[PDB]
Amino acid sequence: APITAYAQQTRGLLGCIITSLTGRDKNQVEGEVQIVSTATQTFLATCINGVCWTVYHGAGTRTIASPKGPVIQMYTNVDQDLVGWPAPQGSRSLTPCTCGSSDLYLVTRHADVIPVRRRGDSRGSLLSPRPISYLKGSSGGPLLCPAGHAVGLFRAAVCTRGVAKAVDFIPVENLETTMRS
Amino acid sequence: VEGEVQIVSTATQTFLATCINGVCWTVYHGAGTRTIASPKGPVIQMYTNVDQDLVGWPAPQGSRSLTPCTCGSSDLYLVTRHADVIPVRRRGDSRGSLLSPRPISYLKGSSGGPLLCPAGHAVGLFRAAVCTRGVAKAVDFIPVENLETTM
Amino acid sequence: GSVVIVGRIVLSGKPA
Amino acid sequence: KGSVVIVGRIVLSGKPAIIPKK
Ligand SMILES: *[C@@](=O)([C]([C][C]1[C][C][C]1)[N]C(=O)[C]1[C]2[C]([C]N1C(=O)[C]([N]C(=O)OC([C])([C])[C])[C]1[C][C][C][C][C]1)OC2([C])[C])C([N])=O
Ligand SMILES: [Zn+2]
Ligand SMILES: [Zn+2]
Repeated sequence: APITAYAQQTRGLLGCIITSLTGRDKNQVEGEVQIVSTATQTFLATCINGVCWTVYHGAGTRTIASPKGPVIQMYTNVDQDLVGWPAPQGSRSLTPCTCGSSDLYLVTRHADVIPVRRRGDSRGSLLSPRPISYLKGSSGGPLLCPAGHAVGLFRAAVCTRGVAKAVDFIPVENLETTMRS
Repeated sequence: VEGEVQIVSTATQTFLATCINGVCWTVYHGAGTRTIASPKGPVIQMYTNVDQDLVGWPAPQGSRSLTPCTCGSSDLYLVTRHADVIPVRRRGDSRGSLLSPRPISYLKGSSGGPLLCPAGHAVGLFRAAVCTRGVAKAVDFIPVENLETTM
Repeated sequence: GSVVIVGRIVLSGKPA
Repeated sequence: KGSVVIVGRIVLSGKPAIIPKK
């Protein structure tokens, strides 16, 4: 079966704000990727192997609102731009990519999977370029291989006059590394 | 929710339609020049192409359009009218071999359905089954490129 | 006669 | 600071399905 995804919004601005302050979220969780927001931005967090990961430059060192109040980060790596929290009760976790693979697929905040060709250990060309706006808000999102296993997490856009041609990502290896740090 | 694949039927047969890039595509061998029904009355086909066995009206209500393949993978997946996914190896522009042959009735009513690539993107439209003794071992289809030119 | 849509299929499985 | 809040989800485990009439 092919990679397919769908999005669902679980709360709006006002609920998000309250939940951010109180740190107590009691909403049910489902899925591998969680759409996440701070008071400054929205990005994504991918659950890989029981751990909910995201881009440090988005999460900073903040805690994640949970049904039991705030939850401190398990992992924090400023240099590899990673932060990890225990995967929220209810989420399903992806597993790292076995057998490398050159054909990657970026899952966006809008639940679109777009082809990406690996051009190195941390960069891939967009088979079909898209405006930077399209990629906005999907940092921390997963880069999948044809099997649905996480290869990396979206970090940066290689923009050219408002259009992203390539994308920089953090390889799953860096996760495993960050974990033993 | 919105679906990309519609399960349509004429007085004589039931088949499928796939909305790609704004148009609800299906096989000429099932619809012909028939119109698609709607709350406002019947709507005429935007395209017809007997040579390609392709026809398409404007996308219905409660539908969403598929995106054409841009990776060009040959590891396809067929979606039947029962929503089963069948992996298919692309042998050619309009040909593909099932990765596991199925009885002929397993691919029935699926004409017009989509043939997706690993990314769930449209690679083509299921045109017909190439069976042997009643076992569908391969599939025939209308690549999206044709729909892209026709439109 | 007209082609009638008798059902729909969401490829992502979205129940929402 | 405040807490990161989950405002939605993206599900990949879903598979093709025939949308129910009701
Ligand atoms: C992500 O955190 C965003 C998603 C981007 C916005 C368009 C896709 N990622 C970033 O904000 C990253 C962050 C910032 C700057 N980022 C960029 O992607 C910028 N590109 C960039 O830095 O490129 C190179 C130099 C190749 C690394 C990009 C931002 C938008 C305008 C064009 C430039 O600092 C890093 C790289 C860590 C989210 N919030 O959704
Ligand atoms: Zn893999
Ligand atoms: Zn593709």
